[PDB]
Amino acid sequence: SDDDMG
Amino acid sequence: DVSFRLSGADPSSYGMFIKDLRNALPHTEKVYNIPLLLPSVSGAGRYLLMHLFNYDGNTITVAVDVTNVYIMGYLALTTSYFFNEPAADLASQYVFRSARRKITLPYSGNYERLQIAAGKPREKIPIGLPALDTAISTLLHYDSTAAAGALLVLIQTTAEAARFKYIEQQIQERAYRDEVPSSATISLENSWSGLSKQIQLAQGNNGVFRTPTVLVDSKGNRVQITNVTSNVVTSNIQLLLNTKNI
Ligand SMILES: *[C@@H]1O[C@H](CO)[C@@H](O[C@@H]2O[C@H](CO)[C@@H](O)[C@H](O)[C@H]2NC(C)=O)[C@H](O)[C@H]1NC(C)=O
Ligand SMILES: Nc1nc2[nH]cnc2c(=O)[nH]1
Repeated sequence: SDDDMG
Repeated sequence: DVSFRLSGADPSSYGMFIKDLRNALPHTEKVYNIPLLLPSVSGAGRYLLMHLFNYDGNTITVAVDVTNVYIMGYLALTTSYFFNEPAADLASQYVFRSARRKITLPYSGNYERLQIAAGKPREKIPIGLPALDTAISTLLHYDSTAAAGALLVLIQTTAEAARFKYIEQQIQERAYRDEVPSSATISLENSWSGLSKQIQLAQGNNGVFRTPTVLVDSKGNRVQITNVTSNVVTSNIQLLLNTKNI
């Protein structure tokens, strides 16, 4: 469920 | 079969491919609304063929075990290539039989072996759609060291994206620029079998995991997953590895 980049 | 073309690719067309990939995997049952992959499939039906095309339109066909979404090998023109593992040798019995020659890669298909062959952990290998273009291109002609890295990109941009909506979204963000996978991405990849098991064990344990799964979240913080109300389970994971195969 979370998101962006890394 | 399923197909994906990098020429003209965007987050939308990549999303469609991952949808297609998921939908090509058979299931008799959903567990907590997540498709439960089959315990076993006999014969050629075990293997899904993925046709991948690079920006220039050159292609490889990738063989994927539909029970665990495991890439076994691939065809690049008239040569087949398989991981050095019993499951992949078995696959070679059914797919790409018409290749003029079959090369066994000098490694199995697990992450630890691939990372060793590539000389890099996943944490250091950028992924994305451009990286996938590179990977297809690399696999077109045999180079075992280059292929290990290519395969790490391929696995994460296809199978891992199929397994987790979060990973699909991460690749979509990398449609035009590669970036190393987030710590969350690595966490999820490493936890698929564990999560699949616990979600299945939860069915007769009131939705509670028999053993909690430790994950890293989007903000980079270390969460603990204890039950099926978790966002991992309700929104993220898209396929369950059958406990018979764990
Ligand atoms: C089931 O999982 C949820 C988390 O998804 C647990 O609730 C969280 O855990 C603690 C409170 O006990 C907090 O750190 C979180 O913020 C809680 N979140 C929410 C949305 O409630 C819950 O305790 C778990 N239930 C069982 C029975 O294990
Ligand atoms: N071949 C293959 N190897 C892996 N190692 C970790 N995940 C996978 C996968 O989906 N396919």
